[PDB]
Amino acid sequence: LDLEEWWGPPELKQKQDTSIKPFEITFSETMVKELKERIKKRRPFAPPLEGVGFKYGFNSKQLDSWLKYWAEEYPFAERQKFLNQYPHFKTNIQGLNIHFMRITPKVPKGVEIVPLLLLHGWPGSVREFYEAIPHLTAVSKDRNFALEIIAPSLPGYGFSDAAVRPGLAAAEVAVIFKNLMARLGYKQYYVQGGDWGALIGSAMATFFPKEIIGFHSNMALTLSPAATFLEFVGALFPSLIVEPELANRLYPLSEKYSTLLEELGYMHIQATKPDTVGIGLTDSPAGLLAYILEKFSTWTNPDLRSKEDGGLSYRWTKDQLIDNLMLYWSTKSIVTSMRLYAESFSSRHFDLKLDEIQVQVPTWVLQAKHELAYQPPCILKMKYPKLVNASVIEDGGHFLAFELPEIFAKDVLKAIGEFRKLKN
Amino acid sequence: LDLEEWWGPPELKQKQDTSIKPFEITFSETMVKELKERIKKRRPFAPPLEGVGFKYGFNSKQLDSWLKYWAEEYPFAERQKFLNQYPHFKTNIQGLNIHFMRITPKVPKGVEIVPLLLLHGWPGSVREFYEAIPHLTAVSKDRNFALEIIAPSLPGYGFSDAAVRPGLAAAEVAVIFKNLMARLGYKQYYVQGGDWGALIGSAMATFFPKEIIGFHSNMATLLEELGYMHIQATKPDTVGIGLTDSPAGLLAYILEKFSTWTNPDLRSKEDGGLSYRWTKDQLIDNLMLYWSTKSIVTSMRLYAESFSSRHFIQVQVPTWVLQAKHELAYQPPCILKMKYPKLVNASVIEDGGHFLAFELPEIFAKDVLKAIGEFRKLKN
Repeated sequence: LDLEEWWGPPELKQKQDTSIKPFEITFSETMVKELKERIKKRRPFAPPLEGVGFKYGFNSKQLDSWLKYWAEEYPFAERQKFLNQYPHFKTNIQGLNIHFMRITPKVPKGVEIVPLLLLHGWPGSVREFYEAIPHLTAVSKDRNFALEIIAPSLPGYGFSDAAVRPGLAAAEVAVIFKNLMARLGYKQYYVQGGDWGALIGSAMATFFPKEIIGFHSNMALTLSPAATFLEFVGALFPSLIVEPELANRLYPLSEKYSTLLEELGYMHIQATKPDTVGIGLTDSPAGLLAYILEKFSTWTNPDLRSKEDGGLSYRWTKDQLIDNLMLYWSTKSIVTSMRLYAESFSSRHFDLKLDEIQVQVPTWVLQAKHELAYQPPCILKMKYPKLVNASVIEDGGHFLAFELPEIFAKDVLKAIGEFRKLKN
Repeated sequence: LDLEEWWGPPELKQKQDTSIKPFEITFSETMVKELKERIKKRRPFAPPLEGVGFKYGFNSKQLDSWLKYWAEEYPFAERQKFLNQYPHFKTNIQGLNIHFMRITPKVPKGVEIVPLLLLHGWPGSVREFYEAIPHLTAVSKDRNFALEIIAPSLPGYGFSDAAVRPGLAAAEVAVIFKNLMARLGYKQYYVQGGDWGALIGSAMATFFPKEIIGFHSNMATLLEELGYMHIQATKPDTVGIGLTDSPAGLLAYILEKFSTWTNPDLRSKEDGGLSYRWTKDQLIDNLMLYWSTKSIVTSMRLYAESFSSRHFIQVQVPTWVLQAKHELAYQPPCILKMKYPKLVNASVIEDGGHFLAFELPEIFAKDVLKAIGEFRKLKN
């Protein structure tokens, strides 16, 4: 466990600027101009197969309306203002300039301010959290406390620097973020994560139980031999590990793995050849858009694969979705963002056996209807012996905070309430 | 086993044109100019990780030189002429205008002209075969036969039309090429293929044993090399869009394969090493039959169709197998007799990788001629 490992250019080790610098997101006019003309001068795309929807991936017929909107209608100036409504900063951790949002509520006497580290995954970003933030940071009067939020871009994502050498997997990111909270002055704090953030947050709780006082997860999953074996034992007689009302989230197993085979293509290629697949996505707005938006389709509700349009209007406006795309396009981070897959699937990282070391920190789990996978509390208790509760929603998918901001924030606050309650 | 199954736009079924028309490959000046501008207006790509070579996929330091060569040094008009040095044709088979090359030797009396169907895979094309052709079609005083070659573009590849509806997997392409050979007037022929060519030929010999009189196949760290297959088999339309729009993307995606499948150890090299076997012109030629035809998506769809529930037996035809040492799935000679009961020989070349005919044209042609020679001696 190396806490001082250097990920930036090696010559800057003795020239580390350790200050917390204020930062403005900007959509520069040359960038915007170049983007517009790259969309305008696009190529004709192979027509899709008729009546297939999204079952072969992004429907090319839908590209005209999205690209036209992006070039002509998307309000670049207004959106820059939208993104800057919160405070941004940068500070160098281990050679990397890490970006984070920080939202601090104003509080009446008798209300405690409590730090929460909020972690995004792929292909999301800090944009994911904007609509959830007013709820997360609100003062209530049913509550003793209010949340101060720190929300960093993962290294190689959004506005954070990427590693210059191999080795930066999820476990190493756990370290960078622990160092970040130390930089900012925090000794104890809560962590919330989904997708990668669930993985990285889980590792932080594993490594630093003294610092993490509670972990909330909306992507709770164990892929260990013991977990999978227990998964198969429950196929024999289900009422042993899972409730029948929840049984259809897991069973039959043949459904789970068939849909998993169909959907893990991106993950397979990103874990092996991220620099290859990422090159076209770096250069083409149409490519980036198709690749990322397909996820916002399927991972929200699998049944949307049937529809001709996505349906990418099911939950979000065009602007909300292009906001997130803009954090990939304007920073050129698609390749660096994909490398986390390659690093995390390493032999080295898997030999760390994260799925077999228990988290001894109080834990809360949120389980939306249409998450890509599900595990009952019985198997979860193996990785999280101090599991306080598993909150089950009958709605929502993978991008929970982005999709159901109110429901998300309500549940996170409820968790922290219960965490503070038990500490007594 | 539907022999009439229609794959193109159904309105053509009644008005079906069955003629064989000469076809010329062209790089239109507007396509060339758009490609040049698209290359010159280039985005700065994320730098590669320190000292890793091609281990994370295509190394982005190499992008400048490739793309600059393509834009400034690759002689488009001259390469178009090279590509038209052999006769090309188009004919409608089952609703699809299928492209093929046809090379006929000039033969004296006493020499039989024997037809060979030569099938390329992905991400190759009929370009793979070009320098093997002079040796394959050579008229020998020592031989009682000379080969005539038919080399088609797989449907949705190169200059052959894509299917307009789900279902066109390899087995269906076996049907189309059976009908192609009949349209050309051949009642019996030999088949050669690697990659998709091997699976299609295999299927051909399995379904129509009476017309395939000989089958030469050249496709008889692993998990690290399967990501392309997984995504193309499931979401070909997603991954394909970037590649249709971006010359850098297409070049990166295709050339990575010419690197690894030629020799897996070249993944360590900073450059590929994409200089190991071919000139830049040779590889860009193959790229052009993807770029200029906008066929990357349609070519990937073949994967999605073959890995379906509906798609997923022995060859009773004389069989020959040629094995490269640098191929991905090396398999012992004993398990080959399981798949091919009528296996005549299995040649093993210590040198060479996946793209055999393209990598080693002479050694390729020689092995094919020998196989066909032995085939003709069995019957008696």
